[PDB]
Amino acid sequence: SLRDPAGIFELVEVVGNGTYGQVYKGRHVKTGQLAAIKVMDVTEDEEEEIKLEINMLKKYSHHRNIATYYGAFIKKSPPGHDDQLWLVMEFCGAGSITDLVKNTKGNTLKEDWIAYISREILRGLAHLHIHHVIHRDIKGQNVLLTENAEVKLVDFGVSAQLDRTVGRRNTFIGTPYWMAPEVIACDENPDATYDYRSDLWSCGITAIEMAEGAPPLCDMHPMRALFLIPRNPPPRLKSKKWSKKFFSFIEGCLVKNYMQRPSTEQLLKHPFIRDQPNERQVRIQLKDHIDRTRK
Amino acid sequence: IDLSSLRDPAGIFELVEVVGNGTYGQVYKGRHVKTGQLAAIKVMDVTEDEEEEIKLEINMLKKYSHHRNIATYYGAFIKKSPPGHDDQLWLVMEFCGAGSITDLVKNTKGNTLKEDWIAYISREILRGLAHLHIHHVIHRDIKGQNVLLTENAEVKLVDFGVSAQLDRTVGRRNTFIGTPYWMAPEVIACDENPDATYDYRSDLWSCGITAIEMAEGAPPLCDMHPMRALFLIPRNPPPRLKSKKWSKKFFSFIEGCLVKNYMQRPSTEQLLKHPFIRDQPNERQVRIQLKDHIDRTRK
Ligand SMILES: Nc1ncnc2c1ncn2[C@@H]1O[C@H](COP(=O)(O)OP(=O)(O)NP(=O)(O)O)[C@@H](O)[C@H]1O
Ligand SMILES: [Mg+2]
Ligand SMILES: [Mg+2]
Ligand SMILES: [Mg+2]
Repeated sequence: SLRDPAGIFELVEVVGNGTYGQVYKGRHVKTGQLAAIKVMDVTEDEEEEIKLEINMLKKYSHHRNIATYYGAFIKKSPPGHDDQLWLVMEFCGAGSITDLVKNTKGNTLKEDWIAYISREILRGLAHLHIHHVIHRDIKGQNVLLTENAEVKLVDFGVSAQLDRTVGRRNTFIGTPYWMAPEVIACDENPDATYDYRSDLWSCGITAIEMAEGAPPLCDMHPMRALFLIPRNPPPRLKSKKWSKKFFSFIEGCLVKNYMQRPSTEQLLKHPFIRDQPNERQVRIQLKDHIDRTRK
Repeated sequence: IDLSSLRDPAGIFELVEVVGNGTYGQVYKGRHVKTGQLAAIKVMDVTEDEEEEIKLEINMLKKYSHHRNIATYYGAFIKKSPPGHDDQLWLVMEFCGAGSITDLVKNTKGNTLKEDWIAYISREILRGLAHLHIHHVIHRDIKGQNVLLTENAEVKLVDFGVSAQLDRTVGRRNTFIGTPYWMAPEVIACDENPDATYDYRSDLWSCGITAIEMAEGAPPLCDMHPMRALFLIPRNPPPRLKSKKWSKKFFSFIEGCLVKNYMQRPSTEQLLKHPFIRDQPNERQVRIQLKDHIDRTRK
């Protein structure tokens, strides 16, 4: 009951990849409206799981800080080949905040840009949490901007639920640098699970990434980072130039033990997030920066 | 064919069509302009600054010759994009058109291969690994997906430059942890393994997980979230086949590859003398059955 995308959506060009498959800029054939399309090989036995995932993705993406999910499709392939799942969502033209910080001189964003982006993240997270959804994959590549300097979350955890063989697309662990300590199983933490507060740790790491251009432990092998995170104290900003408010917000996101980590609503009331005077001009500064870099 | 340089591929190799998706960039069918020889090309975006790193890694490349069980690695190229724009790294490798062992087992009834097929494929894997190992090179990614077939039923290891592991380090891929299922305990850092060592015997563990994958169509723990499996691999005892139909030789072989402590794991040569691998009476028939199966599949 998932259809071929032919005549409905079509691929335009790659915008990025990693993990598994790639993401294209895509187009709704009949209106010319853009979309992002995630394309990845799947077996036909995955189909039942996909319909559950897409259903969840659509239901929870109707908030201004989440990229809205449009639909999923399966482009059947000739005998022998695997069919391609196409996952179709809102196109975010300005790209990821990881890209942003990369294309910015100094690999560092102004403090008030960081406060604005982090609030937008928290609001998106707030929406998901109240609906009992853990994002579980927060990081710079999963935070996107529109042409109009709007901020949107993408790729919140759906699945795995189904007591099935996990499909290839879900068998890859991914970059670990944004993962909370409690999420990484060890002797004392054998069943290590997500908690909504797991996303808040990730938002703190994303904030450091905006400040320094890379997450903590970036000079280490990913596997070794996996080992260190549950053992290390909370990461810290390296420069002292930042405001007392910024330091305190980082401290809040990065509370080692998640039991005393603040909730999403609490961080939204944190002075660094809550009190933002130059908002309007931030937007404009962001808007203008985006244009400069496209060109 | 040059394995120490890094030229633009213009007028040398050209892309003709996307053939599939490897780890993690796209794999094209390509041909060498001047000979018309087919090749698989793995393509990856890289930043200007990554290109100095790439140079260092090419210097670290170890040299080894062709071998009938290794898809030949032809070398690397950087295709330049206009300034500002990210370039592409091209990794060129011998083309094999008959799919992977994973394709092979997934396209059977019951997702399972005959024991004499597994013995045959496993030996070919081990032979390729011996050649690598004797030249001081670790493959690092032994698994069904990375074991390919030709139209002639030749078994060959994927080699997009295993000495340098470029297809796993460039364009941020170095930040990824991939799939854990075929990993040896020693590559997984855990409370008892602060620094995850890769050893040549790591491949032998993975060859053992691959024989299980041939026998059951999937690696152990395939039902777990990869994070949960990552934790379990260093802690569980050696995995084993589910069914009991299998011969004692086959059970013994799996046991031989899957020693938890790599220091106590056999070497490639030792494992090539395992009776499961060493004694293959129906060898020629097997290769026939294989050649045939391949053909009917193209049809
Ligand atoms: N809706 C979108 N609009 C514009 N760009 C996008 C969109 N979704 C993803 N991208 C970009 O495409 C590139 C590939 O993203 P993706 O395949 O999701 O990998 P990832 O985010 O780095 N890891 P993961 O989400 O855990 O699989 C990233 O740079 C994304 O920011
Ligand atoms: Mg939305
Ligand atoms: Mg993304
Ligand atoms: Mg993503």
